[PDB]
Amino acid sequence: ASVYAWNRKRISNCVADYSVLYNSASFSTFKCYGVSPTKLNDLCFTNVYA
Amino acid sequence: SALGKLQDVVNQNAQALNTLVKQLSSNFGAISSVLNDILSRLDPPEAEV
Repeated sequence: ASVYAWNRKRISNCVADYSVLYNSASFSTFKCYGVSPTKLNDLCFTNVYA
Repeated sequence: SALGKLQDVVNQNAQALNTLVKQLSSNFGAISSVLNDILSRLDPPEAEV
């Protein structure tokens, strides 16, 4: 959906796999703020939102 | 209350030590006050700042 009612997916009780996310080259802009692009497979987040 | 001069020095030293310890709970403008978090969440080129 466009930016008027932007969807919000609350992911929980999972095992994230950002390693296959930032190593697919199917993205044009991958900028991480607060955290580094890598070093995300060694962290355990409380609540993530897509 | 007679031994007040001897207790004041101990109290001042304890307050100085407690303040020096509590000064480690501050970020001083950073994102966290723990070096481990900064080093495990940021890359070396961006964590030195």
